[PDB]
Amino acid sequence: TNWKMVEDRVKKLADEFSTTWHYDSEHPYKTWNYHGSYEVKATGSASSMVNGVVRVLSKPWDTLAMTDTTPFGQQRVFKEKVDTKAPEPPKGTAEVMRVTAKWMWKFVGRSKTPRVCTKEEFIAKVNSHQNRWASAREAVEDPAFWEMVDREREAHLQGRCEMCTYNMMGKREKKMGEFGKAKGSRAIWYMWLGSRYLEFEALGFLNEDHWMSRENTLGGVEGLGLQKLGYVLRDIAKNPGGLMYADDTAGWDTRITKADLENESIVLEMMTPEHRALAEPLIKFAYMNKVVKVMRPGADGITVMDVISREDQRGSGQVVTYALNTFTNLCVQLIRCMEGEGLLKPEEVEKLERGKQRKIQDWLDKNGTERLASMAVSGDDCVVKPKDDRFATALHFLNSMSKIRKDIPEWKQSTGWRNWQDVPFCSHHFHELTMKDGRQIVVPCRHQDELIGRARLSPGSGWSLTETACLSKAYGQMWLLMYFHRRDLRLMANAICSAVPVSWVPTGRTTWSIHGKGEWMTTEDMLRVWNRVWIEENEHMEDKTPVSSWNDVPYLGKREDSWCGSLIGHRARSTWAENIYTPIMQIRGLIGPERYVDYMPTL
Ligand SMILES: [Zn+2]
Ligand SMILES: [Zn+2]
Repeated sequence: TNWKMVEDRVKKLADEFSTTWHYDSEHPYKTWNYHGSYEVKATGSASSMVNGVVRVLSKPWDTLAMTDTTPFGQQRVFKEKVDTKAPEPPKGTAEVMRVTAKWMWKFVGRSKTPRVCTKEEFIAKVNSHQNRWASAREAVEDPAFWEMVDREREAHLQGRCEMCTYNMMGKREKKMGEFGKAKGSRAIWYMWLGSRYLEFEALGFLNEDHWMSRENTLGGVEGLGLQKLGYVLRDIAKNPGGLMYADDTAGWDTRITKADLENESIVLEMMTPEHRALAEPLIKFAYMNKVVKVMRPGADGITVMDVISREDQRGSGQVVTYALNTFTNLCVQLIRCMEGEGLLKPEEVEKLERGKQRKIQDWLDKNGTERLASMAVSGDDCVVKPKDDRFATALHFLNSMSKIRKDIPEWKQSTGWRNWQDVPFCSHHFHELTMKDGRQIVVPCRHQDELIGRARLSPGSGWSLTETACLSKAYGQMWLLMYFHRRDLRLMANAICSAVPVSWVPTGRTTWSIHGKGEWMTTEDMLRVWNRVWIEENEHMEDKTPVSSWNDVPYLGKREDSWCGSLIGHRARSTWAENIYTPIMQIRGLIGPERYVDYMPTL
């Protein structure tokens, strides 16, 4: 019965594709109300090409379905993950969420004030990493494009919305898990570029002004690269409290309740009316009443496009998806801390006690800063060090908020970690190492099979040798900067760089995490970049003496490296390393004549 909100958007699609627009009574949508369907050509594929460069240089890992833009792929993820409704919080829980959100918004806005983002900033982003136009940069250079933005912006000021419709492109696996980089059914969403700017214009200040940064929220890690994250966990462990907990919420984006949207939407109260006049219509029309285009398999070998709507979820493609998820997750963990400390009873979920609203405010006013400082929240990933170990059994308000934990019974006690180095965070754990010179360094680490698996695969077909070589070099230089402590990766990274020409600039996408800042994507010597990253820019390195050679860069212990998937000690690797020059030359022959550098002697 939300037809009025989504009336204009559906009709525009229906009118534009009226020659094929129709109604399909056999649609499988359950939690989405279905409007109509029109025919489209099949877009995308399920072909994941193997990286020949990485393949020949990782022969022992030959023993070691990924990204489905196919219309069959889009429907499968929608049927299993997207098409669901998270239960709304009860009355008592909602007040707790509302009080926490108000306190957090006032806290995160203590020094920063909301502002409107200009098109010049948006033009800066598109130039720095389509139906009529064929390029994003070409569109922003067209005055006709900005007219479409203006007319749609005028509609928002008039209380209307016509073009802010989402596109369900398909699936992109969330994690690289068991092996081969295959885990997670994450849904990727695309939206029109004009709507992207209007969203950026109204809510871009959350990202551009770093509202979720650690110096602002005290619990967020926004803007911190993977190198900085390790020291954060060690610093949290220095604080008093109990064990460290890192619980994943299964389908977090699909479990964003309508109360969560409302609680995040009270930032408009901190904005100027002129700014609110632009942001208020957008949140109501784009987030709170979505219009989504999904391809569905059809009969006679034809593909069809559906138009549907809902009210609650998070689009996962919203420009402030990460920032809003960090805000709500920080609120969720703070609420669970209150239940663990006895402030919130399991019965107060249905109805809060008499004075337990100002008392919650009192607890946040006193313990909010201290509790947040012992948290590390990146989107839906979280690490919390609570006051005591009663936090493990404080599952009532957590499950009431539909933030059900992943791969665990609903009411089974959560288990914490005794050593901060074992705590998972952003698909990584962190090891503490002592260098040859005696200095200590905290490094990110994850199972080696996951790292090799993603490099071996390339998105789509039609890859040239030059393109797939630069992507391989990007993986190799990334390994040297982040995973230098892994013996197999360091040897394999040099092998790629020895096989790939020196002058070639690395390209491609080697990481999906927002914490991958791509310092490895330069042609500068990685040893020089390594000194800048881990010594010069390292706030936890008082002694700024630079490292003079790669041999001074430490490895993990053979016990800790073997535990995390290294193939040292196996006969297969011993042969692989001894004869590593043979695969290097084969790639050089295939590429052709060029200038190269041999990096094996540096090992
Ligand atoms: Zn709109
Ligand atoms: Zn490890």
